[PDB]
Amino acid sequence: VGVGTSPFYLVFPEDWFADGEVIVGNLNQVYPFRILGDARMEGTNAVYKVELMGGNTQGVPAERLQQGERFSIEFAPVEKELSRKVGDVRFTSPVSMRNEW
Amino acid sequence: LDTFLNSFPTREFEDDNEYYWDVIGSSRRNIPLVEARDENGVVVAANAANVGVGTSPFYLVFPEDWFADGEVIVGNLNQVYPFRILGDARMEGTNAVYKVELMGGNTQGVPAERLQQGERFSIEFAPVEKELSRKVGDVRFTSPVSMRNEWTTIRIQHKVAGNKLNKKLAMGIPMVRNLESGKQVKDTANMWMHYVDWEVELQFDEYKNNAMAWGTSNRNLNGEYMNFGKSGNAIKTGAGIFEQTEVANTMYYNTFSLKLLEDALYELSASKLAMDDRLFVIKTGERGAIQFHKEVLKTVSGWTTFVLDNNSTRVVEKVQSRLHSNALSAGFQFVEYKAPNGVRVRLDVDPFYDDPVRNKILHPMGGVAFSYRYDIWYIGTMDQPNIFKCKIKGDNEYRGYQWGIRNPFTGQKGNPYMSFDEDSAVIHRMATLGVCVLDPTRTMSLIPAILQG
Amino acid sequence: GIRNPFTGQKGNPYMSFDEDSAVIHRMATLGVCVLDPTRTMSLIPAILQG
Amino acid sequence: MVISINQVRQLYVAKALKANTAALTTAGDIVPKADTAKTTLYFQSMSPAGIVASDKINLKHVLYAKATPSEALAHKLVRYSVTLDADVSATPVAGQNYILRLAFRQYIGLSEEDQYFKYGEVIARSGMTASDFYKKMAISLAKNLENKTESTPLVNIYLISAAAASTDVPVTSATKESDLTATDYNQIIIEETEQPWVLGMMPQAFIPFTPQFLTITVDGEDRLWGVATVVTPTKTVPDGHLIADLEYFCMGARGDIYRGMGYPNIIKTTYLVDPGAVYDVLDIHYFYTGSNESVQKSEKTITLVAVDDGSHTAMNALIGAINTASGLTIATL
Amino acid sequence: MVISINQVRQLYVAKALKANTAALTTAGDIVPKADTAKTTLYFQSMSPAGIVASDKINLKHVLYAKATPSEALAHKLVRYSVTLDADVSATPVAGQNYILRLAFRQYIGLSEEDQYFKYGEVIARSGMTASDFYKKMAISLAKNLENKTESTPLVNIYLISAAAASTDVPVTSATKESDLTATDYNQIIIEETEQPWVLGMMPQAFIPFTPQFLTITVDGEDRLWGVATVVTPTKTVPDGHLIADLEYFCMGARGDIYRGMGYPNIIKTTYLVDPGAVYDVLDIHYFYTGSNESVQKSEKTITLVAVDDGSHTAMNALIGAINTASGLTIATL
Amino acid sequence: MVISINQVRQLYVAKALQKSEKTITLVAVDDGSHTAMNAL
Amino acid sequence: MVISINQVRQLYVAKALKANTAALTTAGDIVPKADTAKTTLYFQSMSPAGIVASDKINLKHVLYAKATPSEALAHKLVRYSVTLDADVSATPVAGQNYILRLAFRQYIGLSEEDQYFKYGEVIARSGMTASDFYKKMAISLAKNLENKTESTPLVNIYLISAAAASTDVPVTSATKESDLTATDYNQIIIEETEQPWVLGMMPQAFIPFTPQFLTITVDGEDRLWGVATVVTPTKTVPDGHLIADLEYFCMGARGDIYRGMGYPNIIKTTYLVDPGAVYDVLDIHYFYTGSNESVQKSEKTITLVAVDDGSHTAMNALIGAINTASGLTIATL
Amino acid sequence: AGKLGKFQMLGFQHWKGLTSDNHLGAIFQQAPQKATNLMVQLLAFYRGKS
Amino acid sequence: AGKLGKFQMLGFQHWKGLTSDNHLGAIFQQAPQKATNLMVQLLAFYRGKS
Repeated sequence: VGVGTSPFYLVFPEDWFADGEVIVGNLNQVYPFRILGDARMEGTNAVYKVELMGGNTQGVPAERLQQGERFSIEFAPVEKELSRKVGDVRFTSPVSMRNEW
Repeated sequence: LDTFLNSFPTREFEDDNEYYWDVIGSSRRNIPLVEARDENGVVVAANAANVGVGTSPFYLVFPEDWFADGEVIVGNLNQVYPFRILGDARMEGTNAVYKVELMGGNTQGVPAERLQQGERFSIEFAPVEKELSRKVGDVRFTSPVSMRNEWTTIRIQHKVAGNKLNKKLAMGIPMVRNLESGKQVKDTANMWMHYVDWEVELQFDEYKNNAMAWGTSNRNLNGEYMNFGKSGNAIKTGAGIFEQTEVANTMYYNTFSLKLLEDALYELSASKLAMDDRLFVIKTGERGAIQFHKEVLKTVSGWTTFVLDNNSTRVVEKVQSRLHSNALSAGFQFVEYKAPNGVRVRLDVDPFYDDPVRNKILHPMGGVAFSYRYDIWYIGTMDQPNIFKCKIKGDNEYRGYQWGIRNPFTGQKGNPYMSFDEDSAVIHRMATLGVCVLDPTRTMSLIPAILQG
Repeated sequence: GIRNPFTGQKGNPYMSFDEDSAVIHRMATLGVCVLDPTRTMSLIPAILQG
Repeated sequence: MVISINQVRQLYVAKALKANTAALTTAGDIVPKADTAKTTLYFQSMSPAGIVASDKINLKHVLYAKATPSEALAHKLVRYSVTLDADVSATPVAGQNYILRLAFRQYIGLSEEDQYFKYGEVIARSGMTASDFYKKMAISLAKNLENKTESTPLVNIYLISAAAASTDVPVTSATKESDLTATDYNQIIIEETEQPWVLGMMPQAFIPFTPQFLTITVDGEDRLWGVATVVTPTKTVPDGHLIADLEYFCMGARGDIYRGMGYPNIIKTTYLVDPGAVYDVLDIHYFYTGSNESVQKSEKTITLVAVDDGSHTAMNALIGAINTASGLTIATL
Repeated sequence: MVISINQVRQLYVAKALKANTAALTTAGDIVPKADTAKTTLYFQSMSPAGIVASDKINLKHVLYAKATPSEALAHKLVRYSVTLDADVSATPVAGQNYILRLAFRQYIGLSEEDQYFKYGEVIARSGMTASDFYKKMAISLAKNLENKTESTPLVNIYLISAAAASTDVPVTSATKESDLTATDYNQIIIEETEQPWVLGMMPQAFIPFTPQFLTITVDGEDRLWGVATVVTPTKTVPDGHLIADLEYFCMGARGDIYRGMGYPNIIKTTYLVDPGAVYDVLDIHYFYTGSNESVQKSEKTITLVAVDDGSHTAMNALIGAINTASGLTIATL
Repeated sequence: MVISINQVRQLYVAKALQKSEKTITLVAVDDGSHTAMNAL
Repeated sequence: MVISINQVRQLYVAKALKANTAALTTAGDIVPKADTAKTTLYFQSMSPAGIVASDKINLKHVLYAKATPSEALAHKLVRYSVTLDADVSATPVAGQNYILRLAFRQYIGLSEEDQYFKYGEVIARSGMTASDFYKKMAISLAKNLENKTESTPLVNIYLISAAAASTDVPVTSATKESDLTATDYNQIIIEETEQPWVLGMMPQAFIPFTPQFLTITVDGEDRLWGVATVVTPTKTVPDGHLIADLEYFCMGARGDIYRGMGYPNIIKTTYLVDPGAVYDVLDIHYFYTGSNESVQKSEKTITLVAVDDGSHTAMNALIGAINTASGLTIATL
Repeated sequence: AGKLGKFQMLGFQHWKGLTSDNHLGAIFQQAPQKATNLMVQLLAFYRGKS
Repeated sequence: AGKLGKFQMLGFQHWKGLTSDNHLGAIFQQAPQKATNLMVQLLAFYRGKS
């Protein structure tokens, strides 16, 4: 898909990735992905626009863009000249349990 | 990962300028043969009678003028068929067609199979006569090369509505403070700025380390960077430790063998190392140390000549107990293999290889394929680090807020110099960084193929 | 933006715009006066007007 | 669930479309209101406590408006097809214990560091056919997984006979060798389970897994006795539990952020989404820009949901109305 | 050549127009790629080292996209027609030195305070005509301007004969009166010259001048002997050198700026334009606006330089492609 | 030689077929009529 | 490159052959100029800047003058045909690691003491034919040699289906088993590669290699599993990249030796060799001898190049002219 | 605005407004620093003094 | 033979015998010496600042 650094879309089940960040698939650098903008919302899903970094010029195997594939956050690389903002941070929360007599 | 990076030293530069170093190598050569020709210039085939019979003359053709007049040049069969350069080279455009003469008592000639493409020649000496000697010989030179590395820049931000200034939390469920390990810790903090003062730092250092190690190069071979910033200027990414190293001396296997490994490690040690100093310390994950064990066994299990007895091995040792007065334990693990030379393969298992978050590919034999991966990181000993992480002096990172009336990050409560009227605050953080591995060939890595492409 | 090349400040506590740039602004208010324009005679060539 | 916001998000349920604010009687009734110049657009909702109107959209400042169906939100349950690899042996090898290991990655914790393994053991015998092996193996897996008796097995197990290669055959700790009669069994299927959902505090999560095999001895080498190949899913968790948490969260931007904190001393909020129905969605993104020196933008989304009924009749009508009123041309899913 | 930028500029050569990303075999080839929704636009160019994609143009942040021909970039060479003012005398005065002074500005230095004067002198005789006078003036001018020892090609002197007022004949330091046979000469044209050009070192510059005449004594009174009338330019300076200096500069933004700084240790950029070809240009100006607080515009421009063949083909096709891809309505050349 | 830019200028050659401003420039050859540019 | 000189070597490109000094208009034209006496010989060449002439050859002091063909200067790429020796076994032997070692002598350095070893592995299984083995081995060789990660090209792996013993089915790290649907594969060809070249800084070099096999227990005895034999090469590296560096070196004799050294303060030499063409060559060696005590010779080399259409038409007419002009009888290759 | 010498390669250059490191590399003000405290000596077992 | 990094130009160059100055410019050991004390300021009467 990402032939000639063409852009495509990575649908997701939540909004966990920011603009300008590079997210990595299962191969973890063989195919780097750059977020082209903020996540558009399709219900609860977060649809991003992407493009391959890492000098890629042949694309990314369609077998590497199927359900269940895992993506993490690698970094947010920015130009050296006249650099506009990129990035975000994230949060969590606990759980609890019970007993009786 | 942070410990893995702190295992490397740091270099402090002066600016964000592409830099280069000098690469000086080796000298001794030997020249391939292009062609050999009869007394009449007719080229010798392979299925032909010998040539130079009766010290007859003939011509040797090479891709370079490397030999002089009156010198004795030898082929692959050193000193059995010696050739004498009895005449300067007559160049055919780039090839130096010499005329030669056999000069070792040879009478039967030289077979047409030793005068074929690829035949390698070195230089013996220029012999001359006792009296009335005329000039012979010459000398030769060489020149070195260089290499380069670049830098990169990263940015993080987080915006916060101004009402988060002194915004206490009910703490119905306890508040959490994510950690580097991955562990949560119940925290006692009412103000919520405590929980953004932590995540921006955390997410930012993670940005750095993940780029420092697992960054790739965005540049083409023409020199053009290929992803263009929103501003329009091109983004200039560097390359991480792994990418800089795996360009050389890296194998991709679908099956591990102590046969394969020792060949690799020995061939290298012969070409590069002394008899001593062939001690290799492989770094791997737990699944590899298992994989190592099982293969050392598969091998020793083939040592059908010897017999292994627990009197020396102790794979069945006596343990104290109460179910019996002669109660036995049973277990062992191979952790080394001294191959037939000073080559010695020790191991060092590091947790950085077993992390299942970073590593998503699963070895069908268990775990992550990244634990089935063997990395020798410092071949030999270099006077200066072959791997160092680069930083700039005084120009490292810049912080700044773009806020309106309230700054929850600081508790200002009043803005003389407003950025905007939207009652909100943003924090901006930008940092530059880079890393260099001077020699990618001074590091070995045996990698599973499923970690490839 | 995040840094000033003009004054050398690397950290911005009050950012103006998010793009990493810096623009200077300078203005003057000036005036000039002749009290009596009859006190100056001039001989201007005719090609310098119209 | 806690979704992310670009400065805000808001939801309005649309059970009926009435075309007039005078025709808004029952809750969920909605009507898209736009002037004749199509300069502004808003929605009048019949709240259970009366009537409310959505913020006003400057139609010059609409960024994206897309209607997404319900299928696009139904999580597909990852299946598997465990079989003996004919490379090694197309039949069980007697004397070898065919252990199978299910590897669960997102176990109670969030991370993949929080792993959990459930095993299954079958020692083979002479004449043991493949079907008989798959049978005893499925049984061992069930009796080890479903034997928790609390909530649900971590995975669902099924057999498939070559006669009906599409019909599944459930296998639980209550199932018996006698219950399984057919002999043309080809494979063991291991689908994942819809875990429990609780409006507000237990979101729609899952537990992903991979069947890791363990090695047996064929002619002379340790070898993985089977292959776990994914097949196309056949069951999708519906949207209902997904839209419902959306509303529970998107109704604290309009209503109260406190939901049950001071439990008796709290407000009752009436959520209009049935968590057991399928809902299409329609997100609109727009911003507000000031007059002078106040050209900063405030982006904000307005979500609209409508029950899908086979064909998406409810949402296509709502779309058509918003188009005739606002002048947009949102595409009918 | 250094130029002014609106914070960035890029250049991409359209040496051949393809229809897919799969036909970018040769370097210079290019295609415009746009969504079917027509929300973004970009160009896939084939680099010598492979393939690339220009930055993405959000078609709702497009400021202006205009195509420029080559005639509009070919500098038109200033001519000066020179004659005898019939007011003083329609013929030469038989004892007066007719000196001509060509004052030059922007000689080697950059400024107008860089002045430089070359002359041409003709002492006239009795039987002299206007034709003979113009001839001798041209020889005097050429021997001082069109010589082979002057470091710079200051001007180009010509002669016109009333028989053929359209044909101009050159005059060099080597030309001799025997080569000039016509007896009807009526003026002397004096053009500018294309100065030396050096990619990235010596930009395309010029040296303009004014023919300032000196006085003669006709009837005991100082009076000018001629008039320098500007005429319609006839020769031009093609744009090949401009486009190559633009490429040399615009390939230092998406590429190496240390073009040669440190000679053995460089990165050699492979520029794609032929300074001996005439290109026709297309400049698309657009910007990038961010989110809520980030409203400031990062303005951008990218240039596409294709080749011309008299007719403006190779850009009308490129234009048609961009127009059908992005919906933009760009004017053809 | 060096030019003045509106924050960037990037040129592509078609040899064969707060706001931050950006300009993209496409060139192509002329054959006397303006083909290869009205083809762009 | 740098070469060894017999006190000098000049190069002149012969792009077009003319018959007069007046016809020299384009920068590659050339004339062999001699006098009827046949006492001297020189070449009138057209340079980017005007005409030039070579040093004059005394036709009595010619030592040799031979024209080499383009074929002679193309480096043949040595290739092996790798098989499994039928003495050990004509088919794979299950459970054995069929390892293959490829040694590289002139790796990054230039010495034979700078070696580099890359490996290919295949573990065999029962029922494995020879074609399946070669397939798997070529695949494991590519993934280790023809990868997108190795700093340099090392080898070109191929496959040959015995049904078509001529066509060399190629293989790369992208190639997958399924892309190879034949069953009559009988050898793994391994051919050296053209290394990268840049004009005047990276001489045209090659990395030579030998395939070394490893042992396998077949019937209790460690034995080598294959046999590597060299076969007549079939791919040749033309001389374009070679003549080009020759020029680069031999043009600093006529001209500037400070090539690009002080980057902005340089003399930019324009070169006429296309590194994508195929030139014949014509080298002429001669000397100058003095008068009555300076009898010492000064041997001086001059060589000419001309593209090859396949039949050597350009150089044949070139020397046919030189022979009509100088009486010599160089042979028309 | 002409060539004074015969091999004069440079010309008087001029730009207006915002500059770039490209502007500075086009006027020869950006150069790569040579790391002098860094030197790769290719590794081998040198059997030449044997 | 071959390259080690992605952007590397130089290869090991070797020659034999007589070494002219074309050899010394081919191994990048020749450079034009920058005449520092020689510098021309172009002559003009500067009517600026007047």
